[PDB]
Amino acid sequence: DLSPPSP
Amino acid sequence: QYLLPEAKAQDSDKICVVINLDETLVHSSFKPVNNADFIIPVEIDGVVHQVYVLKRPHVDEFLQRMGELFECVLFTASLAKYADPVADLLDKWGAFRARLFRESCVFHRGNYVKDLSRLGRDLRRVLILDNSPASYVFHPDNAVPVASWFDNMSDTELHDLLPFFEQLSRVDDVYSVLRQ
Ligand SMILES: [Mg+2]
Repeated sequence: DLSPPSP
Repeated sequence: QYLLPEAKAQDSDKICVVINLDETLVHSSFKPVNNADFIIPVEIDGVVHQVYVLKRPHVDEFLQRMGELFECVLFTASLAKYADPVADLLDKWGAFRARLFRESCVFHRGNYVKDLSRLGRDLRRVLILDNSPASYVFHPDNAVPVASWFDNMSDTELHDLLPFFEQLSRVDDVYSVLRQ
């Protein structure tokens, strides 16, 4: 979830 | 206004490469990881938590050579509060000439998209290296796929991709290789 696809 | 300033004179003739961070160059989680490469304290809703960072194999050979071959740009959908410390520790040679975070992405149909049209660079001389094909939906002919990495220490993709980037760094128009 650090670089997430979507918030 | 474009995402990047004008390229410095030592970068101007080089091809631009936007490079992803998470699952491309490193993998992190909040779940404690023994023998981590870096631990970064990251405040979330006012509580600091430790983020455990693993370096993908060969990433130093990769960044160090990439910074010679290209105008490299870090481009991630994570926040700078996490990315800047990671990048400070990874980029031992000044490979990344600029850093672009979540606020620089485009949100498109549930996905954060790195819209390459906003960098301010001739797209014939722009590449994107990203593990998430959704990140480059608008510029698929600009992309060098790379598999998402988590902890497989046998992985060699960054190593294996270099001779191909060696070719790409010398062409006039990346689409002559990637077909567009
Ligand atoms: Mg990624």
